[PDB]
Amino acid sequence: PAQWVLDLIEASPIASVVSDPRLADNPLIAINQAFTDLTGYSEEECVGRNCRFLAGSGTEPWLTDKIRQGVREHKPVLVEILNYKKDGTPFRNAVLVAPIYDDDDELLYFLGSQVEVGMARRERAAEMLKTLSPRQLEVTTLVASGLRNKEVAARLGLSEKTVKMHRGLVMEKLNLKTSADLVRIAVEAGI
Ligand SMILES: Cc1cc2nc3c(=O)[nH]c(=O)nc-3n(C[C@H](O)[C@H](O)[C@H](O)COP(=O)(O)O)c2cc1C
Repeated sequence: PAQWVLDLIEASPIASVVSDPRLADNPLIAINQAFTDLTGYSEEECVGRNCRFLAGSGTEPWLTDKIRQGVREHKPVLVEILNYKKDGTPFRNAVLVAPIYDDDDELLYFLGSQVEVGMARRERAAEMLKTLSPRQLEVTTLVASGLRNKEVAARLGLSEKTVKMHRGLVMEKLNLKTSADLVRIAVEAGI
């Protein structure tokens, strides 16, 4: 588990995981404490496994199916799917799954975040984004969609350092500690 992997998720209070698509079946390579407190699954019993172990009998296949669609298109997707905790108790999981890049902006990975639940988080995220300047929104929209800093820059007619500066600016504006969290807020708002 690279340092950045754990920097990215362990800093988030929301149940979060990271998978590696260059491993067969795109298994998880890390989870944070909140995931364990949500599901009851310890990391030893998650890492190396595809996150489908949260799926069960009532899991609506059409929702599972847009997740796999978002994974293969490399696009963020957010659904409220029926999952099952460790004790077997079913729960409504507002699950985000989004393409994310490592520290070197080289390799693609997948970030998942899970919250037990709705439109309230949506309205919330919308209020947070409303405090950002027009340019910070541009940057936020583009990062959330998966792109690299290099790529976001290319789309705004910017340098990679300027974008970095802007991100740091939104991270402190929104009082966030990890990018995982910013991603989820953008997708929640539809931005
Ligand atoms: C990072 C990540 C997190 C995921 N989290 C969940 C989840 O919390 N709940 C869920 O039902 N599926 C989640 N998925 C997708 C499941 O693995 C999905 O059921 C599986 O990819 C489809 O299995 P199949 O198409 O081989 O039948 C996640 C996928 C990724 C990449």
